Amino acid sequence: QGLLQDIEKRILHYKQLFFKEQNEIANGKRSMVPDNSIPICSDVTKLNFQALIDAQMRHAGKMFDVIMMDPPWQLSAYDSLSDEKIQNMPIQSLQQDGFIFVWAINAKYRVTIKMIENWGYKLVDEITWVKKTVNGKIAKGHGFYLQHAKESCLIGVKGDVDNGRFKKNIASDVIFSERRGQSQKPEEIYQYINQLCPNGNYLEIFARRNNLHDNWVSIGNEL
Amino acid sequence: DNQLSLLLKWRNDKIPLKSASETDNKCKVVNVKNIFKSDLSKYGANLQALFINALWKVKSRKEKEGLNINDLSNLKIPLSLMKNGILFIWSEKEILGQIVEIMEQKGFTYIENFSIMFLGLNKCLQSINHEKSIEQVTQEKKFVMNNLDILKSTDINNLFLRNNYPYFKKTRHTLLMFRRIGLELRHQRTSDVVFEVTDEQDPSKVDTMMKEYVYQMIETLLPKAQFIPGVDKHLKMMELFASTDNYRPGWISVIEK
Amino acid sequence: PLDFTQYAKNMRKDLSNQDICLEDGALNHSYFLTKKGQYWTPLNQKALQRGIELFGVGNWKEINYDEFSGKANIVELELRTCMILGINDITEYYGKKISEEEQEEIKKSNIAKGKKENKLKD
Amino acid sequence: TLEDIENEKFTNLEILTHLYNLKAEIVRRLAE
Ligand SMILES: C[S@+](CC[C@H](N)C(=O)[O-])C[C@H]1O[C@@H](n2cnc3c(N)ncnc32)[C@H](O)[C@@H]1O
Repeated sequence: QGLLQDIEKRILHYKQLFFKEQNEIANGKRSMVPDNSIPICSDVTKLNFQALIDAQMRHAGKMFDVIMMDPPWQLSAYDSLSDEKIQNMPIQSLQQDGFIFVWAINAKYRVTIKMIENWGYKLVDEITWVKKTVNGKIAKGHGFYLQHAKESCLIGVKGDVDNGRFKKNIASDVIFSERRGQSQKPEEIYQYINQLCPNGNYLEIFARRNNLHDNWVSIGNEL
Repeated sequence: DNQLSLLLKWRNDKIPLKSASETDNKCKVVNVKNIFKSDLSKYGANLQALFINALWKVKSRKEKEGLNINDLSNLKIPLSLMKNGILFIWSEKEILGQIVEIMEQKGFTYIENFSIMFLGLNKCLQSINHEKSIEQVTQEKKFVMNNLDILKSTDINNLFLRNNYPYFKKTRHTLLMFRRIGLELRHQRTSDVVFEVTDEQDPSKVDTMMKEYVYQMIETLLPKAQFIPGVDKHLKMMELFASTDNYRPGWISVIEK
Repeated sequence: PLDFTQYAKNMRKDLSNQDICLEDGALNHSYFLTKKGQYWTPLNQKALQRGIELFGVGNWKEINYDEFSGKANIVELELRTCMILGINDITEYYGKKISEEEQEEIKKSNIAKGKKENKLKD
Repeated sequence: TLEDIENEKFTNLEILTHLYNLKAEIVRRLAE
């Protein structure tokens, strides 16, 4: 029948495209993922954090300067974790002198403040990301008392943090940028971190493949 | 482009500054040497709202005066005073955690947040062209709002305000909301984000026509705490650290004097 | 340390998968050019060649039973066999046991057809 | 539902997201 013939022709076309793509890859076709990025695939509960710490001492000689977290809260995601499991993370060992960037939702603002306190940090700052549209207007949202049009990145700090590698009074606490793919943080957060800590060691937890950047150690199930 | 015709539209809409009401049954004015040291259980009972117009004394605000965060702890809010209602309070960046912990140790649960995005007026004036008093700043803001189609080509990130702060530059001012459960709320009618053109000397001291925005937000969030004449024999909204000149109808104004 | 190329190489050698890092410590860009869980490893290629020499082209049901690759995609199996043989039409090459190809060289050097994508055309 | 198979952008291997099973669908539909 005709549909079989059309399917066969489309199969041949996509086969030729497939074969060209793997020929190009075998030739040495580079990827969108930058070099000098250290991706780690694991589960953070089952992760052997001592091995990661020992490797970081062996190569870099000192622990991470900025830690960013976008925890999988029990609000709906499809891969959530309990608040006590996230609290049980050995975050106190991964860092001694530096910043932590935790993206908190409104429902988890208070528990985020509590965990940042328990981990040994002091809440000193907070960056608001105001969502823009393609037209340049404010993107609306949903809430209980008010409409939500922003997201919060609570910023704690512990230990000696002004030691010649962090920069003070750098960039605004507001990011007015367009909404990219779902749950994807704006790209300007990495530029702000670069302004805060130039060419340092950074660790990001619960990472996806779109979060891979130069000099960033990333830990995630899909990454 | 900027779309500032839509981000600053509330400043040309049907929001005028409201004229104060004299001492009558519609408003009540109380003069107290200190709210943080006095018993508020007698000035009003069953308060459906409690806005604390607190200006805080922090390191960010340099060479200024204001309240102190340690003095909020010993502010008694008896249950008879305050059974069901929302408490509103201005927050700095240094004291947000202290505010939330102190309010949790009293019976109030954090529910929401409200921030003001600040655009500088000097930048807007310079883009338009190619110690100030309050009336002078008012007429400058009117001038900016008039020629609102000359700076339309400018990049909005170039007009934002960038005040000095130890970690990231200050561009917003936030109002925290806490709730105590023992309200007939109206839910989603105001966004968490509002844009304002402001003078750079002290943006924390919100002026009129924006304080009016906050009053309208609070009074549309709580459409049953309005003082209808004759129907209600007691006021249901209390605003601490009031302005000695403008007594908003339907509120209890407490002025430190 | 002040060398992020070598630092990244060493960290990827010690803490990253073998499918994410090369032997010398370089990023395996083929891994990141495909969706996760669909990367064809050199172990899979070796297992495919071993199955071909064991059983032949034939049908691919047996190779998916003894599970040389760990229950991989069978479509990738009858697609990546064409790359080694050099012809996108293996219907006439059915059920043949081959250890050394001896066919890719002769069938990739036909000037009459289009030698596009390092492959002869039907 | 023929055109929707490729409208979404996939990786090079996944682009046959149903031609994998359409490879046997054609055989079964030719059988009967
Ligand atoms: C809520 S985070 C948001 C994703 C990312 N932060 C972004 O901006 O796109 C979701 C990611 O967390 C990761 N994740 C979930 N559970 C994890 C776990 N137990 N250990 C490590 N990563 C996990 C998953 O891989 C998932 O991609």
